[PDB]
Amino acid sequence: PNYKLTYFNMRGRAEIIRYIFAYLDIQYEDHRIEQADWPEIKSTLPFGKIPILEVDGLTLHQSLAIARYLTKNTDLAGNTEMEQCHVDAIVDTLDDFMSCFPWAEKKQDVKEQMFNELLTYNAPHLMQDLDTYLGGREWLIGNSVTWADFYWEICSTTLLVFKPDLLDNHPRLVTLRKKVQAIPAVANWIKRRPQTKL
Amino acid sequence: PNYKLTYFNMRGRAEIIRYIFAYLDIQYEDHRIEQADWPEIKSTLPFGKIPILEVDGLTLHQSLAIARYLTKNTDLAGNTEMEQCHVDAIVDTLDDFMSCFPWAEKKQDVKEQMFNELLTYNAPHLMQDLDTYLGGREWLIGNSVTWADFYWEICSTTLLVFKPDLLDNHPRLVTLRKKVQAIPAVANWIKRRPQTKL
Ligand SMILES: CCOC(=O)N1CCN(C(=O)Nc2sc3nc4n(c(=O)c3c2C)CC[C@H](C)CC4)CC1
Ligand SMILES: N[C@@H](CCC(=O)N[C@@H](CS)C(=O)NCC(=O)O)C(=O)O
Ligand SMILES: N[C@@H](CCC(=O)N[C@@H](CS)C(=O)NCC(=O)O)C(=O)O
Ligand SMILES: [Mg+2]
Repeated sequence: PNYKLTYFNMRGRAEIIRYIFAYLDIQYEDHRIEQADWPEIKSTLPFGKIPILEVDGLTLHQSLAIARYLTKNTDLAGNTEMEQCHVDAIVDTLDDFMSCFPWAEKKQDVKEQMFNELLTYNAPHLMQDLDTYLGGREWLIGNSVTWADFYWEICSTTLLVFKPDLLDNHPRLVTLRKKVQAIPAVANWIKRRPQTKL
Repeated sequence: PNYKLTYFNMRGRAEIIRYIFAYLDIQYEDHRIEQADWPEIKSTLPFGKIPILEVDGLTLHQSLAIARYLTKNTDLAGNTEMEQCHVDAIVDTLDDFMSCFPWAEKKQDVKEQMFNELLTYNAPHLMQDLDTYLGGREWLIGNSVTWADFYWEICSTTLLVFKPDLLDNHPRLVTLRKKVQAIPAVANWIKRRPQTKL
């Protein structure tokens, strides 16, 4: 296929797609726009949002819908229909929390206050639920890595920028991050990708 | 399979699962809890949110994860992987918008002003995008109904409570809603289901 991913120059909501392409060793065009390109770009998005992925001339949208598309019938999918449901559910639990953050808030004081409140009063309950769910298992779902593990690593990377102590009570969740980071194709992408805050 | 769905007494985030069960003629326990009963139940749940679906004693969570699990291998799925991606993406687009509303906000003037800003400024852009996406086609994806069409009818039902003029400029979106409503198994469920606001 010919693949063209359009997003900002940020990890953000495109990074899960970028991990998948790295892991599966699939070539793609990583098209990164500047704010100044936005109005022109937006005018041809189906729902006014990025990322989009063009696949042989047809446009897909929604980062997690695209991630699911790319991982079907690969080793990154759940190994059974039930596990596939659990992959989807963990991803949506993570994504729900990430969606609470006011990423585009222009009032910096207002934005910071909310970030800090979410990270102090809400994040610990999620981190605890994730730790309890993971227990002593190697990966979140099944006996091998899935794209839910990738999404945990991407989301927690973002959150650690703003709350360095996020995982001080959850060494098992740190171990999982490090395991994802050590997968050779992922490690290589992490080393070479453009360095951005988010 | 022995299915038990747990949610509040309302359509909310369980309603998609309820339509899928009705369309597929799958029997299930439609368990609706009181607010008073919730705290005790919430403590037994890995992520402390509803809906959950118990399948032969195994607990699934995340409404759309569950919906996808139920519709795989059925005629409510898209007919290619790419069309499955389109289904997933439309549903996430609608879910992102519904999730913008502060349904549980206790500060009532901040809730009110948020609702009115989303309805006045955000909703019309989304309706225009959905209308353009549908064009003159019969269903949102492919040549037959999918669960994306159900989710459109469900989401729009709640939006129309708060914004009765939502679809005044989008008759094709009204036509779609009515087509879903006319599907006999869906019609029967809509007739019979508990009458609730949300
Ligand atoms: C996978 C977990 O997600 C993240 O890590 N992301 C961090 C970066 N986040 C982010 O920066 N979001 C942005 S960056 C951004 N920039 C523009 N606006 C926006 O709506 C946004 C939004 C929603 C759109 C409108 C114009 C172009 C102003 C700035 C997305 C969440
Ligand atoms: N759930 C969607 C969210 C898409 C989204 O909101 N993207 C943001 C940038 S990360 C955007 O395009 N914002 C433009 C706007 O809100 O007007 C996804 O994962 O693709
Ligand atoms: N995206 C999730 C959202 C789940 C969710 O937040 N559910 C709410 C009610 S609609 C809940 O359980 N709230 C009560 C609580 O947090 O204790 C889904 O679709 O299942
Ligand atoms: Mg979502």
